[PDB]
Amino acid sequence: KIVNIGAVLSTRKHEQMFREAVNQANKRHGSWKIQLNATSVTHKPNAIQMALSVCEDLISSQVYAILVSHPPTPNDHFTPTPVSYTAGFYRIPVLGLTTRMSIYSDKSIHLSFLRTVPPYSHQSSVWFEMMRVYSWNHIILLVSDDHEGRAAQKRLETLLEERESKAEKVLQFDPGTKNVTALLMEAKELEARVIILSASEDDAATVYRAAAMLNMTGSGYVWLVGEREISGNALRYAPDGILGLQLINGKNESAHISDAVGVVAQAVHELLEKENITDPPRGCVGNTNIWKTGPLFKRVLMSSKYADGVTGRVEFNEDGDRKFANYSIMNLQNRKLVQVGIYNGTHVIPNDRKIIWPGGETEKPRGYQMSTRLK
Amino acid sequence: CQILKRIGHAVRVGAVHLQPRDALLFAVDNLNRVEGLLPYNLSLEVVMAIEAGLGDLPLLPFSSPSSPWSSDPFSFLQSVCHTVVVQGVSALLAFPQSQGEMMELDLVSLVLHIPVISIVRHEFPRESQNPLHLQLSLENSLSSDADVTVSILTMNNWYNFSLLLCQEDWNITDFLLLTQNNSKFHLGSIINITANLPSTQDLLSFLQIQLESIKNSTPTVVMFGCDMESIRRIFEITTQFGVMPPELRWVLGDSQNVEELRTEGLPLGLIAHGKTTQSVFEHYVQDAMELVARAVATATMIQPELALIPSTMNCMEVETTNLTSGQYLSRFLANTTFRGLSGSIRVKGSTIVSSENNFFIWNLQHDPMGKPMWTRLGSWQGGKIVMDY
Repeated sequence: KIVNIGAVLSTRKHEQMFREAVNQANKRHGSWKIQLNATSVTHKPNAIQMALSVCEDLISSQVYAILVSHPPTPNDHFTPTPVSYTAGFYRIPVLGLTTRMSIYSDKSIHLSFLRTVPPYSHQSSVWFEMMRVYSWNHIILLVSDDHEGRAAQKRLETLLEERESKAEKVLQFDPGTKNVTALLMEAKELEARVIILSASEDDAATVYRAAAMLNMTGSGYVWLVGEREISGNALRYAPDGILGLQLINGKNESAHISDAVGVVAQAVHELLEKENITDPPRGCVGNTNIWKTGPLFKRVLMSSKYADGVTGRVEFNEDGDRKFANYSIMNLQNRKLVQVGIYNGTHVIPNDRKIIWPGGETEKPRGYQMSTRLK
Repeated sequence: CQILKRIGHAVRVGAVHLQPRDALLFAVDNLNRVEGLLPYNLSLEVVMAIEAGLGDLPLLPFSSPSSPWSSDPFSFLQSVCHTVVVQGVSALLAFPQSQGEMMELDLVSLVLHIPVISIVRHEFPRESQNPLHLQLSLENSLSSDADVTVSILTMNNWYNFSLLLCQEDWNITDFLLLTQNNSKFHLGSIINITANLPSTQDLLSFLQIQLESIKNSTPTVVMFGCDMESIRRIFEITTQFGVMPPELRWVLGDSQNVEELRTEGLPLGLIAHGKTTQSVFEHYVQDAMELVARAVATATMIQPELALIPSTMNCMEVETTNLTSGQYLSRFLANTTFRGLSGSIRVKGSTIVSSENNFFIWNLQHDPMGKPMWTRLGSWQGGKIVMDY
């Protein structure tokens, strides 16, 4: 039998690294009846033209699994979308190394797909403990009108409902907003000064610009943001000591490809040992029916767990959401982010370096404002 | 005026067969003979894009061995695009007999920027999310038929129910899933009528034992995958020992044809369910043509200029248009839903054309002459059942 691992990557360096990893997988694996083949698909700069290229190359070659690469643009869900659409329901799951979008996790479209990295909402499951550890009896949330933002808000609400907390108020912002100071006006009415918001740099930049003039970044006020707005154009007016979160190994495309190849090497050996081991469908249009090996292949693939790759502790399961990933917390100090906290994906293990609250406060802020004007 | 004169005040629909002319002609005649189907006095016409070259339509029967289709799809796509441009077909109707043919039709529709609806006998796993191409399945999901039977469980208030299977390989998964949806109903003993019994005395004894067991357990019984002869034999065996209504309620969980549902030999008060009519490919073609005409009329009511003239004026040159005529028609088609000849056709997931067939439920009760006869209890559409009386 011939086993081919098609991959859609950008630049010749990624293709060469993938080919080298595929070649080394054959030597690192004891299988002798299974050969490793390397295929490179350049990122076509056309959504319509990608389908024909994928069908005539990936589908025709009958390769096993398709690798997706991050789009060259800073934020564009086009490169992984064609990969997930061309070979979505054809019993050929597609692996995305940097699929951090929270929308593509409900399995409504392109069911046979997996995420090699946790989404932005996934860190929310670790944020609640980060909120639980640092007191934070009452906090205020702001979610933009985005699918990823809505999913993150739902995950945070589910996490908070364990302790029966309504998170005070959650302001429904919108993407592309340039002036949310008036909407933030109702935020000043809330006694709690903890702001938890997960949006793009465009939506966060306006809020950051409006807060400083509103004196909302002073002592006793805590602003919490995600990794998407941690870096980018939103950091121009970000107050110092902003409690942001970052994910370790966030740009190790070669390491992710190597880990995927290592997982596939064992997956192929596991799959080629049972009855009804049908070959992958052949041809772009030659196939006229769904593959016989359907859910069994996906179940076998989503069951491996070993100490492989730089990240290690690969336990991909459930709908395909990564878990137990290293998180680096860096606080902006004079427009410079220095990693001061390390979370092993289970509990916070911050370094000995101290943390200063926004606006020039070294003490731990309190999110309570009593002595209100009772009427 | 200008749009009607340019397009001839007629709407053309393309028909391409990979390997239905009478059905298409009947659909066109039905659409044209009905007033109000299209606005601005638009008449429906059908244009066939066959593999043959350009030429006058000859009324001579030609019998020659057609060669297999070439492996190159570029020539076929170019020919289809040229035919669409020449005929100005708003929608191209495909008849793919395989998933590869359906994918080729979808690719042709995407290249030509026109909506293509492909008729398929059975639904297939579609991975493409392009809204331009749609697939209409002639055969609906079997669970919907069970949804009729479960409708009885949702209308007859028979919490205690039993299932009788004349075959071991019956697809009772749909019926079980439908019954387990509501907690009001309950599932009783399962009756399996094995066909391997050599002696009829043993079968009669087993039937009597099952009837005695289910008399004090469930007042309603549903037959799943029971043939007409098998159901008649079971009813006769039950009536031999005196097991008749209203001691137990008899329901046909499987599809039952009206023609073959003979009144004689059935117990009084028995309940049967069946399709309103035999949904032939002609009925599906007529429903698809009616939906296409309605979508074209809706598009012309807002943008007659774009609806009349397709935006794909070049078979090789593609224009970067944010909203084309094909997308404009596809939006209306996804927003289109009507009660067709083969059933209520609607759009699910913006990519599936689902034709929910109206299931008629009838009860074998007293007729005007006093003999047993099938009285239509009611009709169910989309899972909602309304009694006739």
